[PDB]
Amino acid sequence: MANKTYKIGKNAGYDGCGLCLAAISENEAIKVKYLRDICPDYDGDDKAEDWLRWGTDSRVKAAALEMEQYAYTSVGMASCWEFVEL
Repeated sequence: MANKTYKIGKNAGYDGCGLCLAAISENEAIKVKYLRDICPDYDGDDKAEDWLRWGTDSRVKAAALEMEQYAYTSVGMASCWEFVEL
């Protein structure tokens, strides 16, 4: 597939499936944060194009920056303790 998934960390804050950011470290997501938890104004269906919408929100930019403290932050979605870069 044309996208890059990693095992999410057991303490990263995995919640399930949806648009999220994550700090990628040794090809493990040591941290995760879902768009629906940063942006309570979001109304949609976890679309790959919604990152063109909320990927410039003041709280999204703060959440991605807060992941850069550890490792290489990435934009994408999660599923079943895996996080894929979009």
